[PDB]
Amino acid sequence: ERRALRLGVNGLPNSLEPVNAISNVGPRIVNQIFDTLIARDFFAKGAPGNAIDLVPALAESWERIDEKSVRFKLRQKVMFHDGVELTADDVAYTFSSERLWGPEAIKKIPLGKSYSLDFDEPVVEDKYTVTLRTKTPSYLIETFVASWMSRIVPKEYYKKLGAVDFGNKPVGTGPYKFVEFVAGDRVVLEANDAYWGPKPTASKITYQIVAEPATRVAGLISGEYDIITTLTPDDIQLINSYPDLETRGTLIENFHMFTFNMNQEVFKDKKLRRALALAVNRPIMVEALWKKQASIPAGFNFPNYGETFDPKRKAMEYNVEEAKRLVKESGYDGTPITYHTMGNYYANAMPALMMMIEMWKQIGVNVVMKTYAPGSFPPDNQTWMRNWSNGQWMTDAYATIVPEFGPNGQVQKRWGWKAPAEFNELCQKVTVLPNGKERFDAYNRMRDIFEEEAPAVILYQPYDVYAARKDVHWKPVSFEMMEFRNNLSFG
Ligand SMILES: *O[C@@H]1[C@@H](CO)O[C@@](CO)(O[C@H]2O[C@H](CO)[C@@H](O)[C@H](O)[C@H]2O)[C@H]1O
Ligand SMILES: *OP(=O)(O)O[C@@H]1[C@@H](O)[C@@H](O)CO[C@@H]1O
Repeated sequence: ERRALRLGVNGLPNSLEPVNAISNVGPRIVNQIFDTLIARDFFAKGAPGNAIDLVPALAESWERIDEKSVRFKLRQKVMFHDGVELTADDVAYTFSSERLWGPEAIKKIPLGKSYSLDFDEPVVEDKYTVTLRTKTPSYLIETFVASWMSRIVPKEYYKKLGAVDFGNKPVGTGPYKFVEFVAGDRVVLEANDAYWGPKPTASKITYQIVAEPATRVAGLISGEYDIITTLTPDDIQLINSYPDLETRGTLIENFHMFTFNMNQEVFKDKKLRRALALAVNRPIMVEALWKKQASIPAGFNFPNYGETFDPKRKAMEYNVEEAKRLVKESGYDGTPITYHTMGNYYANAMPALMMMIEMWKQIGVNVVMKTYAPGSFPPDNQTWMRNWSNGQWMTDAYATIVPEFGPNGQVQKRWGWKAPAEFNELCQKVTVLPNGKERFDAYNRMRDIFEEEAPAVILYQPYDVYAARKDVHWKPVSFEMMEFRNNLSFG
């Protein structure tokens, strides 16, 4: 039989419902269970896992009709794992008001509306033809449909179970099907030999949580795991000393950050947020912890934005004396401020925090670490500072500044950021404008306001480091996922 793949992972999602699984740890599992209409081919034209090319997947072809609609022709006789044939009805349900973006969808997918485009209801023309559309102009439908928002779920099965139970017993069209989920311990998938695309090359995949990275490394060295995730560049020398192991790393389209609970009195105003931001010496963290491999962006601005990336933008500010003055002007009294982290779910989370605590002591702010267990996120009102990350999930600047930090987003609605009205007006403008000078300048003004307000502080794009047995052939992609289609072989 084919070899079973054993992965030692940093964490596991709380649900395998594909939108609710959006996180650093969910896509590497839900990418196997499900498919999208259009897939990003990271290896197109020989690229080393960072190509942006969009290719047919569950849609054999597609055509943009106008500024707000795209018609998809579906591949025929594709089956879900439970035997049901994929049709336009499943695709329409996936992108419906009911399941995803309407007010009724909040109880199934809490972030569905905030992360979605301004969709109108899909139009089904026939069993294999469906149009996705927006109420207002959107040139983002194709990048949205290739993203992690857009894995296709089975309508009747999903409605029968509901989103919570579906998340514990998922059914998709992908190359691996669900076996078991032991919350906070493992996920096991098995080969779907009825798959429509490249046939699965592992017989089974096990995602085993190993929360401590030292234990994870020891497990690779002992022969317990084939691939391990979420290492730091500081682990590269030891792993690569073993002739039968190696590291495989890449910059990913994600940024690490810290952010604030702006419902808390000390963070309602921008002054102390800005003071903490101005004291972070990012290049010294990149040198000390990342062996130079992480990348520090010029604001909320990344190359994968394409036409809305600004390569002439100045670096984010670093000014210890201005930071000291802001601490004084804020009235901060020396009381300790907590910073919550789920151990090293993020690579270098605790080492980075320890360095930042020292940087903050030098401006007169006392920050203390508080840890929380995998899957035990604290009550919001017990949090002040916390770490987070955002995957830059479109080939456009809309994500993640608008979905996360916009007026309909969680940073304003849940976490209390009182954004300037100008910022929210610009979010609405960029959503509907085509690319050009106006949209480009609007994102730059949004970036400036973001730095002025500091609702979050961007640290860097991580250099994502995996380690693997040399006899397990698999290349990383420039995103917070693992791809095995035509990218997994043994021997
Ligand atoms: O970025 C993660 C975000 C995603 O919603 O929530 C956090 C908060 O700790 O993680 C939680 O959700 C993911 C996905 O279900 C789980 O894997 C974590 O264990 C859980 O804490 C962010 O890390
Ligand atoms: O795993 P985590 O950083 O919490 O996941 C984020 C998610 O919360 C959203 O911001 C999109 O980017 C990541 O997956």
